[PDB]
Amino acid sequence: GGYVAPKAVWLPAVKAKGLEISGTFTHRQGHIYMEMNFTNKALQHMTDFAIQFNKNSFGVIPSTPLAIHTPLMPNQSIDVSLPLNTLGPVMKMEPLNNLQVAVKNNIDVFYFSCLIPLNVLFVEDGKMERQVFLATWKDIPNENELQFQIKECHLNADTVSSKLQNNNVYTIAKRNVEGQDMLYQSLKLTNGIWILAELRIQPGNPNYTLSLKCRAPEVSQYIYQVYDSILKN
Amino acid sequence: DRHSSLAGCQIINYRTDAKQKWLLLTGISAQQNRVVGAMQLYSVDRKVSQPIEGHAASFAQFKMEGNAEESTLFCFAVRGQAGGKLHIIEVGTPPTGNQPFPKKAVDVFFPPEAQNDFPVAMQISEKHDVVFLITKYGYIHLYDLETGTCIYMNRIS
Amino acid sequence: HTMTDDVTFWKWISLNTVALVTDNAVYHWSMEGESQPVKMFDRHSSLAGCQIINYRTDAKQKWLLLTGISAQQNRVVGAMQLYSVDRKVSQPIEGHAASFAQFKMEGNAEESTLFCFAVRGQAGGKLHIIEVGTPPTGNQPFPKKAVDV
Repeated sequence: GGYVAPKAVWLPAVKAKGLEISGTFTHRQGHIYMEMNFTNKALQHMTDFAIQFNKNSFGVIPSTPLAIHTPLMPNQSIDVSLPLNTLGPVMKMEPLNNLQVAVKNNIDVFYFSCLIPLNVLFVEDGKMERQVFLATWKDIPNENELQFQIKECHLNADTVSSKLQNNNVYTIAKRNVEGQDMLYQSLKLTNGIWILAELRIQPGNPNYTLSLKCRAPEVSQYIYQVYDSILKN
Repeated sequence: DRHSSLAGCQIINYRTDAKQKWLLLTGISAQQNRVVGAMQLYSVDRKVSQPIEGHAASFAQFKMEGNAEESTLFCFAVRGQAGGKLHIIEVGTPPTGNQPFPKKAVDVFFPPEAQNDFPVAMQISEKHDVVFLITKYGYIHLYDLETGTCIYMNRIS
Repeated sequence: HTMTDDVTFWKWISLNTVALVTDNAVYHWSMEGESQPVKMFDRHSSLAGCQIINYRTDAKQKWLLLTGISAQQNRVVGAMQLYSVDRKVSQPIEGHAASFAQFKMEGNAEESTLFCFAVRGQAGGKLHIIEVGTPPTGNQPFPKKAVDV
């Protein structure tokens, strides 16, 4: 399985008339989930739960109604897996991975935002043929290349490759150049956007250079962030 | 093309989003003694369309008392089997530090001499937070946009 | 192709690759398949308005040189740009005329990578030969050289 962030507080009870939501995202076998815990810190039962998202950069929506069937009694805390897909309406957000949410119950509607980690949008069929990788890196305008620094990494190239593999970031080739490992890597988003990567691992250097080429370079910053999180976790 | 849930309906409005990437068509029917409203929500980039409800509603921008940012309210009125109700609500996530606007409901009154009568038009003053409602008969009512509290109603047509 | 700006020079840096110099960039084009011209860097302003006159790279195409001259106050002043492609950093002329060599120094097994550059400056004209980057492992470093031109 890939990297999943710890749940974080998305909606505090005191902002939401006693409703508390904590959440994270996951990807399980080609399926995206918004995984939440809902806690009733109020003195009323809570019923009639429902959720929607605003339009978003990756067309993320719930794929079913929110599966809370029984009243959430005062003090009660339930774990809710909401399945998502990427078939929904697209509007480019800032930040690109921000997700606006409305959650309703029988007392009110509440709103919050959270940030989608882009590795749940990394699809299973994201391994490029070596041939196609070279051609595509060469087809993508060199001005689109962006460099980032994975700070304080000490994983071997093998371990980098296995961890990234578990997040649907595939190693296409490796080049030993004078003690340096170069890793050439592909991943594919749920919207079909490909990202190519060159990681450079140097002896003595605690920092790896991640170079990313994408036709939509605005995304690259967000790949780097989750790439960094996968290596560091 | 016009989606068939609309067929024969009184077209009463057409609305898009700011990008023109969604389109809303509305119309109402007198289906079995109520003003049933039909909506078509067309997706222009997806090329897919769906059917939805209703009739007199408008959106505002209102700065709530201790916030820095203007909450986007969607105010709409309908007469259902439960009778006439106006709803004011937030739409979408509050701008970041904003305390959310409590959703509102209030009933809109229809006299017995208002036998069928239902909503037909809405307009809100941004200058004076007030919801102007016009019904099918020619009745007007003003409501306070923040607290949907009725503030006057009379016939003018 | 049809570039979107006139290319104010070109030279075949290799067996297959075409350097295009526009008014504000340099692009390599490969001959090979359906691939189109690729921007390697923008023109550094000390060149501005200059008679471009050569473009040169290293054998690795990991350093690029652009040159070009002006008639500045009655003299043919040559400018150069020296772009680093892996570093992504670019200097105006520290060596204008310069080329790189591989040389086998007398009791070494491996060919030291020399960077030879020649400038006139306030001290007058000086050629510099140098080692570039670490000696191959048993190699005795090449002594840096300098001579006046």
